[PDB]
Amino acid sequence: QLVEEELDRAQERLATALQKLEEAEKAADESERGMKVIESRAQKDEEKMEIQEIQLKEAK
Amino acid sequence: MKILTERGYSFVTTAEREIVRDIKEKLCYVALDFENEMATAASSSSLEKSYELPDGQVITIGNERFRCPETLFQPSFIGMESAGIHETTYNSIMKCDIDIRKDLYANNVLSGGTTMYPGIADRMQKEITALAPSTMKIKIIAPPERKYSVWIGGSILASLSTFQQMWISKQEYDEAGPSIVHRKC
Ligand SMILES: Nc1ncnc2c1ncn2[C@@H]1O[C@H](COP(=O)(O)OP(=O)(O)O)[C@@H](O)[C@H]1O
Repeated sequence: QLVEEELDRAQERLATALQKLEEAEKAADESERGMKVIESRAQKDEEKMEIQEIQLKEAK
Repeated sequence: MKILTERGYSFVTTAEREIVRDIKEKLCYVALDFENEMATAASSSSLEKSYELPDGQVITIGNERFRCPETLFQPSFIGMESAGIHETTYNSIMKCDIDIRKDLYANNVLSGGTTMYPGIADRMQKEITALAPSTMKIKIIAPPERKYSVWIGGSILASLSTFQQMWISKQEYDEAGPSIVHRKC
């Protein structure tokens, strides 16, 4: 019985492992979305900051 | 391209020349006072910006930012003997009749892409003001779209009704040869 019990127990544990992998990759997706939006925001903010600092430069 | 080698970056290809052109269009500006700007860049590091080549490999440049377009005002940096653009503008003015140069002093129109550096109008006005008499009103006219001024003016011209007789028709060419162009028009 050892054969089949290892078989089905490892199979259901492999199912749990693949579900954990799907959860992990969805976490990767959401983290990547946050990363991309935040880096785009950082880009816009930085370029605007540069425009404004050089504008103060010229103005003074 | 030549001044960036003293920081370690080496661009020799034509593609790399395009990369350096992009660096020039994005990071370079004209310093209102070149000497104290140089001393400031030497003292702090607040002028250093970073640029990312199209394979990663960020590069950071310091006083090159304003040493590149400074050549327009000191063409001796590239071994040329001419004078800066401010001085040739002033000379062209002082070569005109004394009655029109007061109205020329106040209508310096800037055009083309190389006049798009941040702070070029201020430096130009400072230099010409230092050269001209202390009574004239120096006005540098720098539109925000001066990179396409030639094309805009060309469309305005080609749209005028009184211009439709200034074309060089095919028949005039067939009569006169290619020399028609400068000989009459
Ligand atoms: N924003 C900018 N800042 C500095 N230099 C610029 C900028 N845009 C374009 N240039 C420079 O202008 C040149 C192209 O200008 P342009 O007026 O189109 O020349 P041309 O009329 O001869 O084609 C390029 O060599 C580039 O180095």
